[PDB]
Amino acid sequence: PHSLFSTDTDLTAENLLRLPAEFGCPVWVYDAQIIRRQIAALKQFDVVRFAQKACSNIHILRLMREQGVKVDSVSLGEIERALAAGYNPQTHPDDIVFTADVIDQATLERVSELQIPVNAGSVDMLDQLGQVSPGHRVWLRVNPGFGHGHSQKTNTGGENSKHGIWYTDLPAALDVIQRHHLQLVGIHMHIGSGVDYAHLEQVCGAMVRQVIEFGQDLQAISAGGGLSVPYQQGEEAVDTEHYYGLWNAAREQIARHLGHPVKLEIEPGRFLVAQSGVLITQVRSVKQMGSRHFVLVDAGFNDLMRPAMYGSYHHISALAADGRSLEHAPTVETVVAGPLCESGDVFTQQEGGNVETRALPEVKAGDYLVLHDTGAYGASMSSNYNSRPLLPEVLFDNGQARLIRRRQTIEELLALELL
Amino acid sequence: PHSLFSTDTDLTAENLLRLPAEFGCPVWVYDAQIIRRQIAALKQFDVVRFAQKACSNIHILRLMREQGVKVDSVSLGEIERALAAGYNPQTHPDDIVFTADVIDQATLERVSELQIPVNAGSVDMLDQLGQVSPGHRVWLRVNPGFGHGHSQKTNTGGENSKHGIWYTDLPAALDVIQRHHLQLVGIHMHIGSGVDYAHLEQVCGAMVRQVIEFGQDLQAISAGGGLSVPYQQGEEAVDTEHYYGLWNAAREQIARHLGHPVKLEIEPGRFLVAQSGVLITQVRSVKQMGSRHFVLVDAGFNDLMRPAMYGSYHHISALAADGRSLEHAPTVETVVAGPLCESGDVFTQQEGGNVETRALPEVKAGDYLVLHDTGAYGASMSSNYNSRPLLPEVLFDNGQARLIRRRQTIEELLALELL
Ligand SMILES: *Cc1c(COP(=O)(O)O)cnc(C)c1O
Ligand SMILES: *Cc1c(COP(=O)(O)O)cnc(C)c1O
Ligand SMILES: N[C@@H](CCCC[NH3+])C(=O)O
Ligand SMILES: N[C@@H](CCCC[NH3+])C(=O)O
Repeated sequence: PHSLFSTDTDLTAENLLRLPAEFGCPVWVYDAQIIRRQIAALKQFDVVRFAQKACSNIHILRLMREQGVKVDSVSLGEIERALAAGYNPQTHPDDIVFTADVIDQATLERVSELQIPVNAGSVDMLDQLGQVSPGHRVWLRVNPGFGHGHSQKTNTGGENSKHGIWYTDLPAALDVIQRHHLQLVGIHMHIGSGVDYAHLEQVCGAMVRQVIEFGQDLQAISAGGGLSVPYQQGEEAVDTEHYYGLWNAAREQIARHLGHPVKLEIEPGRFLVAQSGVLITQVRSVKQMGSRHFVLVDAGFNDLMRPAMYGSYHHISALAADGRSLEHAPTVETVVAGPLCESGDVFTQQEGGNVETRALPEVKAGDYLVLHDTGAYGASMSSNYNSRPLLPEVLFDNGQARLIRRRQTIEELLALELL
Repeated sequence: PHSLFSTDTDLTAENLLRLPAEFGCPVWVYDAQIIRRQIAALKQFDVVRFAQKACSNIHILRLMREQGVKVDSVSLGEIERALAAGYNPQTHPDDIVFTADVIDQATLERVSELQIPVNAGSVDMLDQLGQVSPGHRVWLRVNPGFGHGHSQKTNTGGENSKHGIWYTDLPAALDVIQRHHLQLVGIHMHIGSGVDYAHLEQVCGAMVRQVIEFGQDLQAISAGGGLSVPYQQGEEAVDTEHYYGLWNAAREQIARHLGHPVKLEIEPGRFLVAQSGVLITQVRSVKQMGSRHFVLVDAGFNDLMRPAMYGSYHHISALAADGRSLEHAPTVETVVAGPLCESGDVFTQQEGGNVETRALPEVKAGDYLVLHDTGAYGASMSSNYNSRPLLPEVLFDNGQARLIRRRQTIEELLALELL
């Protein structure tokens, strides 16, 4: 992550300390210039299609669109978000793609009505779309027979994944395409390689193989997402030129097979937005539990779910309430936890649930903690567990912080029940 | 769980098949008479205080109150929910207790204003309350030095838990009580024993020991929650008389020490409400992935989080769309998964993430699946991940189904961003 004192960005110690007083706490903060920087790193690709499930605020989608980035929707709600951010299927038919393994009635009606291209991840879904919208423009998401990581576990590919059309089911997919006269626009894979370039080349090689074997004309291919970001000190950042090298080479073999140019999309979520965001939360209780030193804040797993759900590491900094630097202060092994009435509400824990400590300055109630690199799958995963409201979101653009989401209210949630 | 054909309750195969057509899908369904039955099983206790974080709908809180059950709030949102359900601190001061390890400014103002008794789980929180509301009526949540289950992991007790005042910090708690003239109402523990009666007796014994050592007068003690329910075929249900035997014995030793009657609360969440609820979801895509048979529905981990988060088992039944019984139909080992664009969106997985199968009738798109025993920590944990809206909730009371929560809308979530 970034240092709050080194800061070239707007995410400095001084800027962050003042935010809670103005906008409330806890609160999500993003730096627009960090998103623009991530977008620029993928300028070689023909299309950068943001996976908006990583960070869906409509103002951040507007910023993507401003920069020429298109958008992937995985639900009806995300379609409406893309439309509110100014994407427009009537004038630009490929600015929104609807991607999923399933499609429901309302979404079928919406994609048919607006003619939003559909990336189908199951043969059934392709058939349901085709039956109500003959000749629809589609993509095929293919599961190439393998995923990433432990392969017994829930996966983005392989047999223990729900995602995409199994590669040997392609002929049946073609029958459905032919039955409803569907128009094949492209073939897509989303597996995710991070910085494992050998794995990435297997995905690239599988796309070439499968596209060529399928033997259908198409206009584009997609590399999917899965670019990693270094959440921890010293980890390696993605080399985008290397990603481009490998996927462009795959696109070129395909284009040569087809006898015409083939567009190349990349569909990052995390890479574009993770490092741009932080979460500011106030220390409320500090206590000793046997040999553990506990620091409890006012944000919990309903706000940032990653650590509780996956054991995700997020760098943590402390900000003194009075503003004195804690840059060189002595540290104490600290367990950081939330306000929820649930045992799993601990930000410093490993995959599997083991509690762990973090070297941190010795804060007191009133001080703040900053959780770094929460731009991706932070606010987007939030829940209302413990009847806690969606937090406010703030966007920095060259020194100026602006509210891009107001705090949700308990009244708005009760309105659902006061019928 | 219950059989959809054996059904004495309203949760039958016929009743459930019709619900989605009337109220939408997916949808949470509860049977009021099952909650009343669970409440009746704890009639020996002086007070049954519902942990509303297990199932917070205000109509279900109203039903609790109707039955003489009081309520525990763990956030400001839950306080407002209790007030909307008709609980009233002005006339009945102990009908709502605010319980947590942390307290924020807005909650401090609300509990001071309404004089809602506070169950403090950190010395800092007790001090913050006392400073703004001298003489407030409080409980002390004590961590007795041990939890339940793997003790390296995030816990309800022990040193790897954020919950409650460490038992050796009691003297400091007393200093704070004395400084602000706080009025000690009771002492509480929430560890959770399920059907492990030997562990339960350790908790009971710790409460006696700690209350007597602390040496302060009080009016009540609480056993906390943690009564288990048998999610799987053949598991053992709680013996409430056994729970009462052990806690009443602890209450009696304490009452004898104090020289006057001491009230006994129990604070169940899951036990009261889990088996009363189901989740109905439609099959949308059925596919073969290598050697796995996948059945994807329209509800996902944002709706029911348990399996993805913990590997929780929830019984699954299938309902044919045309209504023919699938009671004796042949089964196929099936992996059941959701619509989300996330690999972890699989309902049939073990703790740790391993995909597993479930013997189920061979459904097709259009058929429905029922997830059993989702009354507790189902709707209450829901999120808006993938821009998916909170689901509708339906309450059965003697054969009649009524809407107790309308489906949230994407417009209501966008209203937070259209400033
Ligand atoms: C989540 C998702 C992505 C984004 O994945 P990241 O790791 O955030 O880049 C891209 N494409 C699809 C189809 C997805 O579901
Ligand atoms: C969650 C919680 C409960 C309820 O636990 P269950 O297992 O659902 O009975 C009771 N008391 C407190 C203080 C809680 O946080
Ligand atoms: N959410 C947890 C319940 C924790 C309750 C602790 N008070 C579960 O579903 O098992
Ligand atoms: N929620 C997951 C991201 C999954 C993205 C898959 N398209 C995480 O925070 O790591």
